[PDB]
Amino acid sequence: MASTTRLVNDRKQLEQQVKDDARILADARGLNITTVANDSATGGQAIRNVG
Amino acid sequence: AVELEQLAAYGLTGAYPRTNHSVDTIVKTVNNISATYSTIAQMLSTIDLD
Repeated sequence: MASTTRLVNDRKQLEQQVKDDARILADARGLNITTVANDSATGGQAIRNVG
Repeated sequence: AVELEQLAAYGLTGAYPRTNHSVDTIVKTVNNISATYSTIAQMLSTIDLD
């Protein structure tokens, strides 16, 4: 029970902080949206009324 | 009409009817029968009925 028993939590906090400041400064470069089309047809068997 | 020996053989072996066709084919055939009756009925009503 000393300062050596606080290393794992220290690493957790350090990891979270590094993940945050690695993204605050990263540049924002937006991409161009493409591949948009109507390709969601639905199949099945017809009714074919008899008479 | 069946004879006794055939029925006895069928019962002893515990046979049951079995098929591999799907449902839709049979209902399609029944629809075809109904259609061929309705066609004749329409022809008779539009030509001969008097």
